[PDB]
Amino acid sequence: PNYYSIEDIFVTQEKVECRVNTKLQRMGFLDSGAESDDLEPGRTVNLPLWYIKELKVNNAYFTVAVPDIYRNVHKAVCEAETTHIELGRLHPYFYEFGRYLTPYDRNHVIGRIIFETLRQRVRHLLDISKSDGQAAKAEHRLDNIEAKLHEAGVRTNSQYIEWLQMT
Amino acid sequence: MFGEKAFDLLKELERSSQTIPAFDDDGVRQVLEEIKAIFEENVAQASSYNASGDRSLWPLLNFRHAALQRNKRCLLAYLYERCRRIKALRWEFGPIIPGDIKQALCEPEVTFFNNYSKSLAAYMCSAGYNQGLPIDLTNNLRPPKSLYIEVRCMEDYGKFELDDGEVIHLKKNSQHYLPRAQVESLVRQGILHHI
Amino acid sequence: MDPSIIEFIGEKCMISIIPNFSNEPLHLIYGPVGPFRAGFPVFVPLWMATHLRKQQKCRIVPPEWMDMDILEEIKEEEKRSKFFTKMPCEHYMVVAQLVMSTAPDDVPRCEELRTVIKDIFDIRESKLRTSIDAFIKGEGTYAKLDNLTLLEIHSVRPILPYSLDHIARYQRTATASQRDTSMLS
Amino acid sequence: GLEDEDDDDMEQITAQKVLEIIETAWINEMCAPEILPSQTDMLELMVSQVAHMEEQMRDLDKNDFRAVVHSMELERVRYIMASYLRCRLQKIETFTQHILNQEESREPDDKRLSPEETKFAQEFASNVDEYFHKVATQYMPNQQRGEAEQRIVTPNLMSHVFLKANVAVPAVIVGVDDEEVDMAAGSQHIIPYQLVADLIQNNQAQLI
Repeated sequence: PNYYSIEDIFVTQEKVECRVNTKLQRMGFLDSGAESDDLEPGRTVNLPLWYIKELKVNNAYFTVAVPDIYRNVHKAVCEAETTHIELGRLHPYFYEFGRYLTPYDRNHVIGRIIFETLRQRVRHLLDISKSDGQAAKAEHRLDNIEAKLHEAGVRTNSQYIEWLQMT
Repeated sequence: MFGEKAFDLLKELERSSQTIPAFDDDGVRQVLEEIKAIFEENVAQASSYNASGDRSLWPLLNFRHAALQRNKRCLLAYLYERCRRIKALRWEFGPIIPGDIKQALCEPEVTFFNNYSKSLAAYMCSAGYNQGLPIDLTNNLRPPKSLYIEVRCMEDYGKFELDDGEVIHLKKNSQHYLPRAQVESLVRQGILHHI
Repeated sequence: MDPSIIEFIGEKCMISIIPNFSNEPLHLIYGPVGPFRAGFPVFVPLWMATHLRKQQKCRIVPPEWMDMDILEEIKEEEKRSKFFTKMPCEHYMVVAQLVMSTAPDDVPRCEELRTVIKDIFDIRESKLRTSIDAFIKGEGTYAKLDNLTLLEIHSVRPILPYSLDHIARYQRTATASQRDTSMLS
Repeated sequence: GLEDEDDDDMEQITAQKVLEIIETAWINEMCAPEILPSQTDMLELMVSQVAHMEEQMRDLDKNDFRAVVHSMELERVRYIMASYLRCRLQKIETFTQHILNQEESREPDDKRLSPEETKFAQEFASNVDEYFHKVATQYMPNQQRGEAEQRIVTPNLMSHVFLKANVAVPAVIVGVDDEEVDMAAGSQHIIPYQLVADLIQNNQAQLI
């Protein structure tokens, strides 16, 4: 049951820094037992996505909640640096997070940033048009959605070569 | 590992590319000990007055849900790609030359192997002719040429050539009384890139 | 998208050639085939002169766009062809390869010829990179084919679109959905 | 009654012509997101035409020249047919989920889908369930038990494909949701696919 993928469940997992407005109870997978069916209004928490995927963006059991990469400052200067914002692997996938997370902001900015980032791939792979040589070239500034088309375009050229004569 | 092992589960096929020795039924036993390890808890609170209907369970439903999601659909892949590879090599040959082993059948794949072979058989019957000519599609691409001679090969194993010969010794130098319908199965599953 | 799938498309095209037989051990096929007489041209597809010349059966001649001056003026027109240019048979990149394999046993000037076809191929391709260098705001209702040929476009096909869906989903959702003041996904 | 039709009728349809009569309707499914209309005339067409040309060889079943050529063309044909059916096999083998639902919307005639495909598909979905048999079937799904509600495979209809012009070289403005303003005859202004499952069922336009 998903927008399916071999990456079918890199989907509902990204952990957060979620705060608290009100009380909580019985944290379960945290250090919790028969110890706290009560906690404070105001505590930062790391949390998965699955149970909170369906927990009431309007309601406040939990609160305004972002990760810090996902905080707007670098993301803002990267809609001004939507030209060479460099990635690596500290945030390997950076492309469809908002493709869930956008409405939980309460500030209405996320998607514009992201779309601009990938309009840059509408400009980027101008340079990517060939497989020139041996094994590997540039294989760590990559989300694993660009990995797919990257390999794919490589293959396209790879077999275009065998076309190029009897080869 | 918390829902990741399929990377290990299709790693059964790690060497089995086209230099394949054989195959097995990995990665089911302890992992489907889960499915009955857990329903207890997932239905522990079942219609209970243990909370008399409030917000509290609302993850736990989902805990079950995602556990199952991962389980079932991992499994979907675990048979699906197996169908895929076997189907490929079975496009290199009919069920004349069956699987390398026929021992990596995870039991319900009785249903699955046979089902796929015979769904396709039905579709075959429709195809080819209205009565159905299972019609040669991916092997024995000789244009009108000889009927009865043997040839040279490149060291096959599996030994599945039953067809019409006493013993043709389906390997390199499978060179015996070979008719045409004897030699009717294998083209690229690893033999005759070279006569 | 392949090297031969398009020859099921491209290689079925025809020229007219000369054989050295008349009608063969068989006369003729119930078909569009012409009567077979040596010493005279005959119209055939080009999946057979392949079969025939190397069967040591025939000679052969090309089309006329396989020349110099046409392939010296098409290029300079194509220079400022802001969009596209003259299209002699529209898949001449596959005919020419299956031509220039064998026939250059007796074809004339099979080298400067190759030079130009490469010279035109590369440029038209490279143009077909920079079309991308204006695509803004999800313009998936505006594009170019007008004198395109096909052997260039399949070199792109799987790359962009299997991305472009979720790429411009953010804006293709716009003329297909609704939200409050901000842009939707 | 009114004779002289492109089918097997009172006129000669060339092997080349019988190529023409469905070549495009094969190429469409190559480049496409979902299932297209079924066709069934081929199954009697091919087998008829092919058998006649076969026996035409079969008299002169020794030759080197033209027996051979006829065989070659025959092989080209079978490549095309197997390819069409490979793709449709693939798509429904994937799309066993809600393909059934449009079919229970109408159960179309030879237009949409074909019956043997239906036998194939329900056989398969039974197999998947009776395979899941040996997984968790003391505790098979307690609600979402049979062919399920969120289990979907091929719904998506916006795989943005290339369209071929063939009509009025002005903007012959016709069935599509988007702004197909600036239509033409030899051109293209590319778009999604959902919006045109119309012209190609009209065959006004074509794919590339």
